[PDB]
Amino acid sequence: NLYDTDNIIYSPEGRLYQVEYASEAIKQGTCAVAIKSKDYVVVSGLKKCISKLSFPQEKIFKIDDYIGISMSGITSDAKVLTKFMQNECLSHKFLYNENINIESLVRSVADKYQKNTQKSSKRAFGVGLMIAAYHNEPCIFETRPNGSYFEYDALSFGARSHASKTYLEKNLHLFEECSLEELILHCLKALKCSLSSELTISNTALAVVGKNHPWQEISSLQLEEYLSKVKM
Amino acid sequence: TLGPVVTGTSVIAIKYKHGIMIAADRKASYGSYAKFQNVERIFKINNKTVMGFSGELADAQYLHELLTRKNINNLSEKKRKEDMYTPQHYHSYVSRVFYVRKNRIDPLFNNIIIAGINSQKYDNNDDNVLLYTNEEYKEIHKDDLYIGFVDMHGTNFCDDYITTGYARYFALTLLRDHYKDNMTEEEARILINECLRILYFRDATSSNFIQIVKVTSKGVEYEEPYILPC
Amino acid sequence: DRGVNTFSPEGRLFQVEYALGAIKLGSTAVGICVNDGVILASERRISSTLIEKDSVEKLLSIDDHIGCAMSGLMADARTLIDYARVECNHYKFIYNENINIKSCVELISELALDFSNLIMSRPFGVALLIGGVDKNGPCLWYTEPSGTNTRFSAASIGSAQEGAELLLQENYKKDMTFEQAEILALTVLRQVMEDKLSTSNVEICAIKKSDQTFYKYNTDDISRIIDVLPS
Amino acid sequence: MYDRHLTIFSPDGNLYQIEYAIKAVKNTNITSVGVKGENCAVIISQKKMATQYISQDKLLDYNNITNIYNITDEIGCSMVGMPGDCLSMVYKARSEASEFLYSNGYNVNAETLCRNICDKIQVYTQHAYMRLHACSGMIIGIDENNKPELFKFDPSGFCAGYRACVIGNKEQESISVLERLLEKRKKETIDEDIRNTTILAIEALQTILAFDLKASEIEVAIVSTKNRNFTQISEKEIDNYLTYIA
Amino acid sequence: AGYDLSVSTFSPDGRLYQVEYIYKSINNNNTALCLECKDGIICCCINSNMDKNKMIKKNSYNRIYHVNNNIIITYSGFDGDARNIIDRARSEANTYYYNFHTNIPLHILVNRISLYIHAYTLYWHMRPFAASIIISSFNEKDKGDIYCIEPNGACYKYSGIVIGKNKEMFKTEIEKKDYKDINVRDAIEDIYKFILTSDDHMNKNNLQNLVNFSWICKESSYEFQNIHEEILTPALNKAVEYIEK
Amino acid sequence: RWYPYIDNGGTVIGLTGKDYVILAADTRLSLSYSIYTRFCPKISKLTDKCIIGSSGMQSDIKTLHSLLQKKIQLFVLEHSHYPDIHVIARLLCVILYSRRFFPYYAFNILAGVDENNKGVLYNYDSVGSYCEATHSCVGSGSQLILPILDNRVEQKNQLIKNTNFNLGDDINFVKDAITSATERDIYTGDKTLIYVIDKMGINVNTLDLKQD
Amino acid sequence: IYNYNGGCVLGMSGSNCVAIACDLRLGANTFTTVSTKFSKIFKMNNNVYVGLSGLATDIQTLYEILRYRVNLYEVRQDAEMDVECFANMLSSILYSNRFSPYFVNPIVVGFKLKHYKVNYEPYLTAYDLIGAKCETRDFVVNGVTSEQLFGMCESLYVKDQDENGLFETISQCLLSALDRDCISGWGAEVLVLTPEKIIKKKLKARMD
Amino acid sequence: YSFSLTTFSPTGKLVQIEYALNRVSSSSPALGIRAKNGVIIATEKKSPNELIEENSIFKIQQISEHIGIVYAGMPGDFRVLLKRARKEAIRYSLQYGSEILVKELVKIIASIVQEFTQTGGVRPFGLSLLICGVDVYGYHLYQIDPSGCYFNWMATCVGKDYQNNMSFLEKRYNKDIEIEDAIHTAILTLKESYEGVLNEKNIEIGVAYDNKPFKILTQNEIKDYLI
Amino acid sequence: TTIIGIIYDNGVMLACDSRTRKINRINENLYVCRSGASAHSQKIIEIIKHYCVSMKNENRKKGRFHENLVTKNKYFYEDKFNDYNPLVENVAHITKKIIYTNNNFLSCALIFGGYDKIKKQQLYAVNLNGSIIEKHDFAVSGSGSIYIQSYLQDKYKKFMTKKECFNLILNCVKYAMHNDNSSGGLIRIVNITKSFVEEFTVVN
Repeated sequence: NLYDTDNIIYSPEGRLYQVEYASEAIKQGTCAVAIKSKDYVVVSGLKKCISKLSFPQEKIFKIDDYIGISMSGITSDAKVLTKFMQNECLSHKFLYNENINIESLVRSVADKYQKNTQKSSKRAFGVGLMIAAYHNEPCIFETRPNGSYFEYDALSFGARSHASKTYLEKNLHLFEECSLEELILHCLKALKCSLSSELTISNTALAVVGKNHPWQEISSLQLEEYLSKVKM
Repeated sequence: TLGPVVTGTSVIAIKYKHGIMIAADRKASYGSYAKFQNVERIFKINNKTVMGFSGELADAQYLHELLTRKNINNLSEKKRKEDMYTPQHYHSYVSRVFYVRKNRIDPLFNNIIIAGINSQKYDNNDDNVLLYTNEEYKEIHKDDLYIGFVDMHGTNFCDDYITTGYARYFALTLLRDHYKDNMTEEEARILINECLRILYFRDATSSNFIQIVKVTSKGVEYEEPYILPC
Repeated sequence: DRGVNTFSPEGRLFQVEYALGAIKLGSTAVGICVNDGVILASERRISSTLIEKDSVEKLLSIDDHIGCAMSGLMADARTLIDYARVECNHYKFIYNENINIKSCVELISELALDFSNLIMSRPFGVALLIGGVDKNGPCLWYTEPSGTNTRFSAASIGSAQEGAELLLQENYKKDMTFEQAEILALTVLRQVMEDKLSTSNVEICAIKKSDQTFYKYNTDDISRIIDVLPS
Repeated sequence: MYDRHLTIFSPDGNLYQIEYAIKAVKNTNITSVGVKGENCAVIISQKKMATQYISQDKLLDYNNITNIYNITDEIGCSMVGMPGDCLSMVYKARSEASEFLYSNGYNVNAETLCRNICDKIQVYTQHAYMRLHACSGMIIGIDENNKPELFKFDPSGFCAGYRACVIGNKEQESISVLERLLEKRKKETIDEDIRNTTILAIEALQTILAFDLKASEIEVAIVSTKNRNFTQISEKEIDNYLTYIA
Repeated sequence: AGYDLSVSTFSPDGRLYQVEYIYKSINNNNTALCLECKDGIICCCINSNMDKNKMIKKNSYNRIYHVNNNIIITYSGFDGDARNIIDRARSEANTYYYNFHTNIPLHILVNRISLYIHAYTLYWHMRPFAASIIISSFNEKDKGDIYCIEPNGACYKYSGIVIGKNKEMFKTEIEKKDYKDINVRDAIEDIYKFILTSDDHMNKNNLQNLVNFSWICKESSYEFQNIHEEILTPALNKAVEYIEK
Repeated sequence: RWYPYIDNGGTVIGLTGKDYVILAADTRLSLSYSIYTRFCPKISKLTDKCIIGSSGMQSDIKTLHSLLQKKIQLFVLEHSHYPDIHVIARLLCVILYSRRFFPYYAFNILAGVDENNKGVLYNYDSVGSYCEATHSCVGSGSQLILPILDNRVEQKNQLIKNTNFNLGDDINFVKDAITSATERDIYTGDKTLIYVIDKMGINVNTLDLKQD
Repeated sequence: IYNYNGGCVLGMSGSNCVAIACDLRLGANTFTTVSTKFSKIFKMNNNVYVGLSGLATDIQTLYEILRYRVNLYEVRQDAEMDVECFANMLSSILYSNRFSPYFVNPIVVGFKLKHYKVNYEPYLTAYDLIGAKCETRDFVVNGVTSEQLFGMCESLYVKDQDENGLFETISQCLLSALDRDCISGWGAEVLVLTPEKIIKKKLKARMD
Repeated sequence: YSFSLTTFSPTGKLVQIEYALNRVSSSSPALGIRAKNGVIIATEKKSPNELIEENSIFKIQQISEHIGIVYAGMPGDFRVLLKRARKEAIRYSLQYGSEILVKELVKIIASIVQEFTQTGGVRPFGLSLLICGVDVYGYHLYQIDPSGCYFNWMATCVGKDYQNNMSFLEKRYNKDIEIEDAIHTAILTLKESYEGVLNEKNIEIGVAYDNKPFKILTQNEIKDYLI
Repeated sequence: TTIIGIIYDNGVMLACDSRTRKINRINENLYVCRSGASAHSQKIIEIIKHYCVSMKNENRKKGRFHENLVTKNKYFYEDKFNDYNPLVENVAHITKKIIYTNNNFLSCALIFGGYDKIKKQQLYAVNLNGSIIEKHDFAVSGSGSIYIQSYLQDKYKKFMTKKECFNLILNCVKYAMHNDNSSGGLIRIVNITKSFVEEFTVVN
């Protein structure tokens, strides 16, 4: 009512309204979905297209070899976070000649979330990141506008995420111990459930990373083949 | 920071089967006085890594606090054994520190060796770590082992045997003559004793009261110091 | 009543949305991108006749190979353009090659959100239609105060931007010739003016694929385009 | 509007934040009495938790609770108020005493330390972004002339000397008690007068509070010329003193 | 009446409402219990609110951290504010060892952490920390030393404490018997039974993928150790078997 | 009173062709009159069609190469295309001149193949000056090999002349040159890595030299 | 460094009469002069005078710094400033650049007022290049030609003296001192302040 | 974040400074008299309970050998002002090697009070200093206010009922008054102002006897004067 | 300057010369003997006494617990059981840090002596630069200690009595005074034990 003027004021219930509004900005963002099996973490997302003359926006981004993210929320904040993570991994590989520990990077970005939530005259980021990597194990992490992070078998962000989450928990048991092709297929079923109005090569993004498989977006021909397999 | 005052002599590090072997004389000379004849010159950062020392003692002590507390920070943000930092990590860290101090012109009058095991598929010591207080040896491939070097100027490399100080002329010659691969513990200790005997007989700053440390599947083993047979 | 960086209950920033309100008024401009190059134009909203009309220019050049078209608060726009050309020449110094247009718009969007501490004091209130040519190919880009930048085959900004987008949607087609693009741009621009189209009443720029160089059309080229313009 | 939210003068010339902090100190309902004689100075306080949402639970080491701290070997203090504010205040006192020893080479006087803490409290009052420290307290010590000294300060920054004083609720009613016992005393060995002062302090706290004062629930400390150091007295010895009073 | 909008403002009754709101937020967050025993201390955290999230891995979310591998530190509240306070505790321990070449005493560490938390409740611009922290250790000579720092900036020593949701019924079960004479290994039965009893959100299946554990006792040579499943699952099965009967 | 500069010593040889570039370097590290190790490659791969070699202080060349690889990887991340060799050359020029007053003890050679399938070769000093060439050498042996490359490639002070050159003859010439340097210079080395770049990627071989 | 722009100053006391004098040379490269008007004496207050000897740029810079401080003091206090206060402030200014100092060896000459009528007490003092004050109560000399002036004054000083005899004494002392220094001379000026008046006179010196 | 809490209202009037004068008017009074051969500062302290000792609290202080001061308002404000005034006198003596003039000290403290009125994130000082001293230019007596403005007096009173005390002191005062008569008028003025009964330890006096150090009278001398 | 420190049974001793009070009392259970430059040593002695008072205040727990001429002084410890007295390892290591960070200027060899509950009698030798070594047998510093290095090595025993260490350290400093030229004056000796410290000087 009057405890949402600033980000430094706890309500009588004891809630930061500004951080909740940043989470609301994440929830109104475009869709995304990630899945992992035993040796592969697949990421996909619906690229926003505001007009037929407009081209699809970039949804999936690459941070480092064997690490990548997906986006849902304010895009400039995602730009800042991407530059920070890219600089952190490249600096680590500079000074130490080894790949960075992924959860240390997740703690670093969560600290950057925290210091902006905490002090006044600054805002929390209106974005959540869907971090996927292979640091000797497939892994899926999450970030929120409050300083916080959790690890998932599968995840979805914004838009009609309820349909995707229902499909994922309906089929979570079969994700482990299946090949990469069926994994990509299941990720496409989850995104098609989020559509509710058709999936095409242009309007969807897809990325794969795993053991002996650096981060590489799927080509147009392979993505068209998988889309035709989903249609059949 | 301005010049050496209290100086250690030299160290030798060699890799063999079941781990690596590093040796050093326990003495720090105040020029031509030999004030201290019982000094711990080989340090430990964690299991599967050690730090050598031949030079000014204050700089080695400062680097010992830095390295061991970097290991403390590693443990404080650890969840699995693979998250433990390798000898390559610490060797690169010391190389960057020496390079930065060179650029600032405030060097460390030391010649460091970092060596250990850069693999975790051989023992389960790091899953539940024991800093304060503390079977059969498992043979270790030489590729999984690592020995490194750091110069005053930050120069660095890796090899199957690394020595510092005056041992870079005597002991390096003996190793290049005689060092084989996958020698047992007895042959390695014989070679180290021969090199240190040659150093004791032709180096004032060295001595016979030797410390010997091993880094194997069981972990870092500070054996009893021994006077050389001569 | 509230600070600059205060979220709304719906998760939108108030200052950003008010800046989106500011770009809704301004001089109309149209952009078209084709295989042979890119085209930009503006309605050239002339003031009273005592103005020279040379100083009042809407189509500036970030670099040799980049154009632009402004909308909204224009002094803020010139500040963004100045920072953009400074950073592009910084790239030209640090790297021999010419800067890609995507990186330029990313830097412009990075400056636009500088008011959020994460120095400036408020959003810039500017929408830009940047266009250029590089090794990847000819393209044009859209910028707005919220920082999101989207890449287009044809677009428009300013006051009559909605009707311009509708006519571009109806008329634009792929695999187009550059002359077809010029006459299309002038037809859309003429339909969305208030005043009759003429030579001084419009300005055009283009960056050819072969030349890879900014080139603002003069009065003769504009009159030549108008004479072959259908009606 | 907003005349009393910050450290600002209200239309009547009353910084209302001062009395709000003072009554916040009173709401902790921990009493602390001090008193001095000749060559001794005794300070007493209760071994309880302050009044707030958390209550004293069974798995709470009651010995660890204490409202008496110390700044230096020769100087002690008893802070009453919010816990964090009292801890910050003793840390600031430790800082001023230790830099006084560094700069001037000799141990600080309790009067000077009281003035310095009063000046920091003035700095908190003068500025708006400084919240007031809701922590009043006593300081005791012995000066270079080998005589005792007792000083008090409030959140107003008003440092003043004393020979008997009380912090907490019923202070105005409690002033009569200290005056009565001091007049009774006015109507001695180096050790006997220590005993007289200690029974006077415990009797004063008994009369002010009006219940038995179990020795586990209180805490007593003293500086004298026999020792000159701030040593807090054990529970059994306090029990012996209480039985003497009974 | 406007006195609860800023932490720097005292109420007319002399009371900071802005810290009370933080206390109410902490009380509604996930609960944590930390008590001592003969062999050592065992300390637990019950992540009841994440029962809805079914896609989280088994026991990945762990709120129990440590400093120097001989001091448990945990919390009940905001994750980020807590983690900032953990990193500050690591920094103070680092400064102490660089200065002195000795591990920091715990009773000093809690004091410094309380001053750090207290230092943010006296500026309008700084947001006070929304996290109640428990620090504890154990050694054979001096026995366990459990403390708890709060948003107010108050540190008190405890022989056992619970904070967060359901804390009144948890303590109502902890004073049911004296745990100073009960061993660390067989207290896991009691804790499992108490979390089943007090909390009205957990069942048999939630018990092995939401709740965390660790101890610092003689069996780990008085150093930190997250508990292995072969010790948890016997006592978990016996506890749910007792509750079913 | 500490001089932060030591010549570890070495040599890097470079030679070009119509659609290829050959770069060769030692694999010895050393001090003034003593050798540390018999295997220390100075060539660092930067891109798919570019490499960099150096000579001088080992730490400086390692830091410079890893820093340049950091800048290249950040460039690919920000701009979504690999940088050309001229771009890398200008970037290395700016990096070197940033430390003008405490310069890197690193004499660099930058080899690769342009987008038009042309083998380029840039040669550097300590401070940052650079110029394209068809042949260059740096390090301790630079004065030895550079006249030989001038005789072979430019082939001035000759009348009959012969420009018919191919990849195998150029490689064999580089092997002859590095062997002559190893005979005629003490810091040169004992094993050398002949990097060869072509339109069809990169290949690397190794050769064994004298151990003295 | 003081050979470059060699100079000398002098000041004596008497019976309700005080004198100050200086040479008018400005040097360059030691052994070639460029001016014969550079007065080292600067009036600063109705009954305070200051004689600055050393490097010319430091002389001028110190004059403007002291004039700033002085005129500030009379404007704020709205009253005439004392000799002792000016001397202490001068010593503080010279000490404030203890490292990298002003290469100038100044003096202070004036009257001390003792109100009750009023009595004018003579006051004289001298300084090093840092502010090593030393009250003297008689003749005060400072500069490269200081030794010659010290030699002259003791032979020629007659304790308290009339202002005419004081002018003869200080003039002969300065002229005999400057004749024996090659890098100091080229005319002179003699200021003889009294409470009633001040007499400023220039001497027919060996200016050549 | 630094902004002026003190600001001009409609018609100005500096409402915070007015509230500071309201604080001064309610605080315990102080006064001072300038005589032919001396100056006095005197003030009554509240009738103390037996636990207070007057040898700890002091409303009369000395800044230098010849300069005294008394206030009426908040004590911590007076403490910090007194300490900084001591620093000002010390730096002036370090520069010019003499005891500080009364006028220069009054100007500097007035400028500091104005700086605290003008500076953001602060409030004015809630007191009114009354500085007295002796120097080369005779005797002086000055009065600082929360506004940061100084007034030169020959006899003045501050605090509760200050208008009536001013009128009474105007009734009984002469320019050529002796120092003892000035002390007697101070005693009678504060006696009329208190509306009660006085004695030693209830009043405090400071005085500068001619060109001599500033002196604070003990309770014995005040008891001698009261008889 | 001669400086000698010897560990004997249930205690520790220190010694110096009086030529230019070299032993300085940081705390009751903690004494330090200074060698090298006077000004450098006195500055770091002021700073280390400041740090000792800081940690001694800081490590205090909350509540109640534990329910020729040989002119000599004795000072019994106020703190029994070493409840809040700082540890000599801590004070020696911060001293090492202070000398190391300012080793470009600071040139002073300090030897520390005190009793701790954790590790009993101890003897730490802070050298030129930031080098610290714990000596279990004996410690030496100063010019005059150079000549008695073999004498101390010969006549030292593992578990010496108070009188044995008294006579040995006294003859040690006397021989150093006799040989070395820049050492003289009355000898000062300090014996630090579990429960007391006694200061006694020798004028011979």
